[PDB]
Amino acid sequence: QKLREKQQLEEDLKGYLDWITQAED
Amino acid sequence: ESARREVESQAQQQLERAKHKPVAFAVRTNVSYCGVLDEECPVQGSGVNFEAKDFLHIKEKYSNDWWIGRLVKEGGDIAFIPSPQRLESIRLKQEQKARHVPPYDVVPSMRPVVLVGPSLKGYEVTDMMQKALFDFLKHRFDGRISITRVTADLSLASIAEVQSEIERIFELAKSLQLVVLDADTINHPAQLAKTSLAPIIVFVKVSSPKVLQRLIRSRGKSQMKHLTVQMMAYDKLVQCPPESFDVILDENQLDDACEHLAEYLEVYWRATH
Repeated sequence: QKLREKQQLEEDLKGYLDWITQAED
Repeated sequence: ESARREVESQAQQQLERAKHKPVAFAVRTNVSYCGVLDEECPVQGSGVNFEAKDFLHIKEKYSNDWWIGRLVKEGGDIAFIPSPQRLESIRLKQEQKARHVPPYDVVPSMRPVVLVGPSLKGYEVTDMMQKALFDFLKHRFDGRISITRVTADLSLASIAEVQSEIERIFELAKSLQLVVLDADTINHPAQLAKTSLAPIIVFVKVSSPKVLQRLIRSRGKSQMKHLTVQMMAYDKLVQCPPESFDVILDENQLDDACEHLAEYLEVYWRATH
């Protein structure tokens, strides 16, 4: 439930992971 | 009198000639002062005004009671600044009317940029997320920035290496270039709060604990073991007051977090130049 939290988690995770992968360069 | 109109006139000629002199040193104030009221100011209306915890760039010395410098904020006009001496006078002439910590802390001419969070340094998530920002800065401010590592425990400001690093930071900031420190032992604002470095604390703040937890999982079993100390470090930073940090990188996109930090450092650069 609270499909907005789920959406938020997907958005933050994706962004922060890319942030991390960018440093892996 | 006549000899008074020459002094004031010349005092004012020293004030303008100093307008383009080098920044000798800087101070963080520990008290407020309303120079517009200070009658003894060498030049009526040229007294600086500041609240506590403000920064001042001292250009030169006028007399034992007055220095010449300016507030470190855009549109900071050069002015006469009361010395600790004169401030002590004022502090006592307001003491008698009611029926030791210095007014100033000498700090680096450019406040050291230091990163904290989202969690503990030494672990992949925090180390990499901060590494990405250091690389961005190395690029965006190339030509006027210095990014260096500090392995010595600055929060102590071995005690010899620490002193040597403090001095190195002062030297780096002397040229008014941006100074960014990759200090391994600083994971919380309070660890530098009682030093005289007056750093620009930049909090890399991950939105939620659930997210940070999953970022850690993305790193593998090895990192996941130290899951508990990274989450606690995160809780401590998050439980901190806003005023505890100078910049709070809130955005989940690296480039947005980078633009945020850059806008801030660009305002700082204008303020110090």
